[PDB]
Amino acid sequence: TPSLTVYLEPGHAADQEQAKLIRSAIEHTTLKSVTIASEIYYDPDPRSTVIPEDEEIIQLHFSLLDEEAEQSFDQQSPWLLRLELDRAAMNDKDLTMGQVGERIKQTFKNDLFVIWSEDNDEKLIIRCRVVRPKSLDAETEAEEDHMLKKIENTMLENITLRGVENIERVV
Amino acid sequence: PNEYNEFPLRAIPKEDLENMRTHLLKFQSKKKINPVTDFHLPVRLHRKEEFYPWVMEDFDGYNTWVGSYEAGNSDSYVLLSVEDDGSFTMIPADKVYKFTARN
Amino acid sequence: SLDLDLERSNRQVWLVRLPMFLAEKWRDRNNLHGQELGKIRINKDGSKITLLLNENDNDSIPHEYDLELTKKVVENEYVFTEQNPKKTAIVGTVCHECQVMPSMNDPNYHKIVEQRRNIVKLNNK
Amino acid sequence: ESAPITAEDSWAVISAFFREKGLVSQQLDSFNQFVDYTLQDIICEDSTLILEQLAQHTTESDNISRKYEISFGKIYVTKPMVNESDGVTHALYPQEARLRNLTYSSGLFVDVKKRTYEAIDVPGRELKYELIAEESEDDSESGKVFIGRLPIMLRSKNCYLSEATESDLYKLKECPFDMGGYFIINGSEKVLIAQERSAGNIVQVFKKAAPSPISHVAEIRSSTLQVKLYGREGSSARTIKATLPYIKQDIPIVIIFRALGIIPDGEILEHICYDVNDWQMLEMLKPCVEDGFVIQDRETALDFIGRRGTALGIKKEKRIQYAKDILQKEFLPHITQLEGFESRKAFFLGYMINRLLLCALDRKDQDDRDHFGKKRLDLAGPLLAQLFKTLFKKLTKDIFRYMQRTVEEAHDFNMKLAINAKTITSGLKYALATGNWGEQKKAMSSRAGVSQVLNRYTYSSTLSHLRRTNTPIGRDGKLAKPRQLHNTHWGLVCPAETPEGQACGLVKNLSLMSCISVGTDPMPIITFLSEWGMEPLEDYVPHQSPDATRVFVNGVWHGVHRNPARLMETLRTLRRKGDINPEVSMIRDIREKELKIFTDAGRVYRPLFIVEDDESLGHKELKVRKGHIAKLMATEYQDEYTWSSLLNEGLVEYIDAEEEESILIAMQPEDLEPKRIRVSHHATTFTHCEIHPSMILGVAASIIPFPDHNQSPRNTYQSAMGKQAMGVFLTN
Amino acid sequence: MTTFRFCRDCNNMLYPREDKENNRLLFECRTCSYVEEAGSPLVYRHELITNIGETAGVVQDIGSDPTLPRSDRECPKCHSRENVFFQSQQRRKDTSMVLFFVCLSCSHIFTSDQKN
Repeated sequence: TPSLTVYLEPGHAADQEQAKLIRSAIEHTTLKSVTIASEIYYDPDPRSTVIPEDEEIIQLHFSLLDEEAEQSFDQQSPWLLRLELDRAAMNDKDLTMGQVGERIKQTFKNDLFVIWSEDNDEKLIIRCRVVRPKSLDAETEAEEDHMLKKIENTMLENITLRGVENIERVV
Repeated sequence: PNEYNEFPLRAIPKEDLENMRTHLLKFQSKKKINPVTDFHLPVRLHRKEEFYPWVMEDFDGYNTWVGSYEAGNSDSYVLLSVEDDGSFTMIPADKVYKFTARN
Repeated sequence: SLDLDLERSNRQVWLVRLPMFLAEKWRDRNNLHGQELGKIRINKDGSKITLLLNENDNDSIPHEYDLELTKKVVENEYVFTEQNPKKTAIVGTVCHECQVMPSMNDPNYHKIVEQRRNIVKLNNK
Repeated sequence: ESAPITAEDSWAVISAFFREKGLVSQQLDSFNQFVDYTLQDIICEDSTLILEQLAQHTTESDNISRKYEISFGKIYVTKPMVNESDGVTHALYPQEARLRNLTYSSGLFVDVKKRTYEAIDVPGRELKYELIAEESEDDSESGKVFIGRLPIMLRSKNCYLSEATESDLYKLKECPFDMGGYFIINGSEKVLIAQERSAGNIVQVFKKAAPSPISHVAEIRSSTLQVKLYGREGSSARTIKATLPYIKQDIPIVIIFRALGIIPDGEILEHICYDVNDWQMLEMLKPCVEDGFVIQDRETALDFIGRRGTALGIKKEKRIQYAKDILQKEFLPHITQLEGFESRKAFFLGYMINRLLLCALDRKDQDDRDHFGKKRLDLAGPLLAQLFKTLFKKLTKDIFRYMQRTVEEAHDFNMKLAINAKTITSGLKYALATGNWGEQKKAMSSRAGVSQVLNRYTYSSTLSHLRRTNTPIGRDGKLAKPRQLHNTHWGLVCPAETPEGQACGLVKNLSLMSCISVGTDPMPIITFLSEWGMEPLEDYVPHQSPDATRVFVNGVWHGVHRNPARLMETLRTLRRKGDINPEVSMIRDIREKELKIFTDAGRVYRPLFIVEDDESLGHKELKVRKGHIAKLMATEYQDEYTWSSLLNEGLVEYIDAEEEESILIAMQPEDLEPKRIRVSHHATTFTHCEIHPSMILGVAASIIPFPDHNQSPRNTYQSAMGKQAMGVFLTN
Repeated sequence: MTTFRFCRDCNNMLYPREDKENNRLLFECRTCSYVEEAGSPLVYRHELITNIGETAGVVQDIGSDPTLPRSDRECPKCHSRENVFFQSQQRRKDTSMVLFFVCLSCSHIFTSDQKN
């Protein structure tokens, strides 16, 4: 049972708030921990859906996407990482939806683009749609599920939103 | 409520069973298969003593069934053959075979 | 020896399960000559079925047993016969499934269960 | 006369119990079972020995092929006796064995028959042998071939001491206060201490810590089968793989079902999952279906099997046949061995993987490895059967080798010369004397301490020594859980009395009323069970009846059932009315809809009372009355009406450590009606009662006065020191 | 909640496939020629944490278990005062100590936690 005890600065020692900010800044946070439903769903035509809840989010970004995104509409995978994200876990680590959800994730490899809502919606729904070139081979393009399940697992497991490695808990 | 019907219990003698060896023919399917429509007569049944499994193939070869012997059926079943007089005659059961359709 | 005889296969056939001792006692060859050895009785509601053995048989066997229904509808079971490549002939389609148990009213039940005790005690392992 | 029962009646019943059974009954009963029944079967297993000598084709007269058949018959056992150096024979009695350093033993006689078959070896044709000569001396006393000498335990059925009265014991100069239960080897007294073992034919689900990819394991010992689930919880990748004997790489489960005979994919999940609605079960089985769907061929899997054998380069068809035979020969032998039982094996594999996956879905917990209901005790009987089987196998192998040797020289063999009768005698004597439970050549790696020299320092020390059990785990092994006292030891093990040092907790002593089961045949139980309305496992369809109780007999699934309550009531009626002997255990688990029946040997059971609801009194009460106690007093003073009289009337019942999981017991009888602090327990549906709490103690601690006013380690210390007092160890 | 669908021909589970010229989803059996039209764009589902209310498990014939306790609470439906009560039979580590009551006569399930 290894352990580590951290003493805060003289100014922040007597107040709980800076202590909780530091605690959030130390603990290891990964995507698999913050999704109440990171559900692998079929996303054949991301233009429209049957579920009314995500329909509201649809028109938000469809009127909020750049010209390059309009061109890349066809790159979005025929499957979706549909993220019903838990409000409590997201707010626990002081994790803003947009900046943390997309900046680092798209910066890492330019692999996964997202349609994401502002935190005010009652159901925090993100649509994670991976981005691939259209130059993909016909045999490759046929095996959509085969690439995307693997990349989805490598996505949940190997993306670090915030924190330092190997530290399971901070108290 | 005591009304009952009468079915006499008869049997089949040894002279008929000597040249009539019975075998329980069981087909594996999820659908009611009847040989009147699903089998085009005549049918070819052969073995290609229990080492060779049974093969029942239709005249056109569309309906081919392969049958294997399932052992350890501790229930010694009986066959109740209905005669012209409405009586039931007993036939002892010798072997049971289970059939499955070829892919 | 190839064609199947379906001219008289339309009639439904009962599927009854007999106890081991009773079934073995009914495999006797001497009683196979079309002899009338027993009778069945069906209740008006059909819930209770009673098998009564004819008095022509020896008094060493119980003359009363009861029947219980397993499935009210029985499908995808057929009865066939095979005679002298061998010539096969379907007998019919199965209708109901029933199972035989000994009757309490006939005291001979105890006797055979007594023999069952005789079976239990002798064999050891 | 319909009155309730007071503790005085409890002591009356206990007095009857000890007046009927005795304190050393377990050894005597195991020895009687071994001598009467198992000894015959050990030889009847390998009765026939065959030699097939083909024609050497040297000359025309050498074109005849020969067959030699050897068969065995009955076993006869004489009373112990000794032949001196002069050749005179006289019956041996324990005094002479003790004083003269002899060995208390008897002789064994077996019938032997021989047959010779001769056939004309015509090339290209099958050999047709015909009976020509048959030597069988059953009509003469010369047919009994002497085979060896077997030691005899004192006071057993064969021994002269069995029927001796007090004056008989005095004139032969016995101590009347001696109980038997020990051998005399080389003129010294030896005893066999019970050996503890983990039960077989029981599926057990374990768990692993996760530095490794393993997540869960399901074990069964019949030959061992391991069906492991790999993949962490919550991940996409689920793998289920089985490890068959003599197959190294291993292959998935859907491949097993395809090779086994269930081709359609939809039937696989009907085999595995018994509830249609549950979706997590099928979600975890999806990757197995996905991977196993690629190959609809048995023969690729059989080719997998064939390569990993020691022989290499075998033709494909022979590999197919070999892998086919492996399944019916070595895959789950405890269910069946002969051909054509595939449905049972498929359903049992489905049940095993179902239980593993259930534990994987947190609906249940790991199996407890300490539960005393999953442990058997081996007495003298089973150990002797083991050693006798080994030695008989070696002896018959030697006979075959010598007979082949003498056939090579074309010399007739004398059956009284081919047998080396000294093998059995020397092996048994060496094993009993040294204690190393194995062959003389391989005694180093065998079990030790199985046979110990009886301790006669004080009478209570002899009593404590003849009632001892050893748990064969390394006494320096640092596993704390086997050492500690466990909740299942109530009434079957003495909590106070245990050694100190390296054998703390590992050596156990029984209480005053914890007997052990002998063994009985399961076939009549199965026959009756199928008679009274049990549907066989062949005709079982999950969807037609998804609320069906499963039925087990000694750990092999035989089918299902629909109305189990009346079956349990009838079974217990028959067990209480003597139709079945009360050493058989019959548990029902309502929550999982299961029935379990045990008839094996090695189970510890204790007596208990019976509570039944009396409507005339308007509440529950025991079946025992003051009339039965008065009859017991009359019979005891007359020293009829004995303990078996109580047993066969359904007044007491033998309960092991497994049925106890499904009962309720009122400890004092007065607790069943509607200083210290005794609390009124809220229960009102009582089923049994404690005959007396004092019996939860052994023989050593039954001499401390007021033991409950003492700290427990003090009771342990005195239970240790009670074996070093000086006193009259025997009156002779 | 994705449900397995079996082919009507050989009972094998149906694999998804796409129709580009009509842009519609179908389920096909890889062994035969059967093809069926998908009714929803929901084919697979992968939840992570289970927000399942604790369940009493098997209830059938639970009143004949004599090692199960009793209580005198009154039935909310049949107004009977005899019933069996037990804790949640799902063995999660973090399960609360919330009781479950099964009525003796009407076999009605309820809990001691009457949260509105």
